Amino acid sequence: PVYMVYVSQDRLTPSAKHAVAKAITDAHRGLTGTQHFLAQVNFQEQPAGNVFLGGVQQGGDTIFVHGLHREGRSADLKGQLAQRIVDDVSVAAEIDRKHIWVYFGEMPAQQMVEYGRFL
Amino acid sequence: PVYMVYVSQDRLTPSAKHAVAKAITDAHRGLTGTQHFLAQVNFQEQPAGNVFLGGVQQGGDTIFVHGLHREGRSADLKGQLAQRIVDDVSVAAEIDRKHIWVYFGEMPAQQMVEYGRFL
Amino acid sequence: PVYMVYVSQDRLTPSAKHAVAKAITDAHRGLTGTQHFLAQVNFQEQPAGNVFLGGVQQGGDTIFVHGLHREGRSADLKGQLAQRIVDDVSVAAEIDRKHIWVYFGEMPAQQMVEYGRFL
Repeated sequence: PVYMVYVSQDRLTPSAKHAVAKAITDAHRGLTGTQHFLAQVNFQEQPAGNVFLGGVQQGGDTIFVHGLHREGRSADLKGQLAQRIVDDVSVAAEIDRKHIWVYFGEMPAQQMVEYGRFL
Repeated sequence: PVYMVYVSQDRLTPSAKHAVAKAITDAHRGLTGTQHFLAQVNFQEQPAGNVFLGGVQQGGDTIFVHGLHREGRSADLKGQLAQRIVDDVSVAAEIDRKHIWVYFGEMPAQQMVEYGRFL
Repeated sequence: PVYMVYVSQDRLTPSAKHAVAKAITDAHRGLTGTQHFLAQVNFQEQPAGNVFLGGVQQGGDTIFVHGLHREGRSADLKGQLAQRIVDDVSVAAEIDRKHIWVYFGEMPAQQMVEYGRFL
């Protein structure tokens, strides 16, 4: 999987980025069985003031986690993996759950390349 | 919904970002019935010269709006919501429709978390 | 199509960005038949140290290519287009295949707007 993680600049020190990528990655391997090195976490920073909720401009505390997964996971599984990302990122970032969004997009495995190799 | 809005740095003042998030958000609630606060608009700026159309490098006037929606919307509806985003962003940004791209990705609601809560 | 190409800041000079957008674009038109000007390549740069593989922090050499396509392409086709992007970007960027990830997301054409016009 590839987890696109959208945060504001300077809300996560370099040591907290690592804790959030670690939390996300572990949650994914512990609940799905996909090996460690197959989970990419790509942080996308933006300046404070680039997030809007109901047309209202936010500060720096929002995190949107967008996971791009292979298809074929029960709804039960994907829900557990979402809740666990919310909780684990919440601690690993020192941020309340309310500031944490999690979306999953699914793809056929045969159009999914990691390390230059197909799944 | 979450609308990832991809623009070049310094093409939208802070007051125009707000107008575009407002336009997008209103279009979504007026056509779908999802409440205001449930629509995130996340602007993603990049330097001028990071967009290519047919391998040809562009300036700062392109906007790509990528909406991430819950599944289960008629094709008629999604088309109206796309046209309305094109038109409303065009005015709210002072930019011609030709410079505006709009893509929607759909997801099951049960893998969709906002404010730390499932849909 | 729209190809979101995620790289680290200052790993691609401006002249290499153009070669990668050219490689991607040509691969897409040669294998699908979609005309040139319909392929957007949007580079998304981030600072070195924003990519994590298995919770381990990377330098600047990773490239994630995320294509957003219209639905309805055989699996055979999408695989050829993925391999060809891997190989062609590898040369056009001077980067080993191992550092290159490629994911495709598919959408209904009727929710897909380019140049302010529906597909």
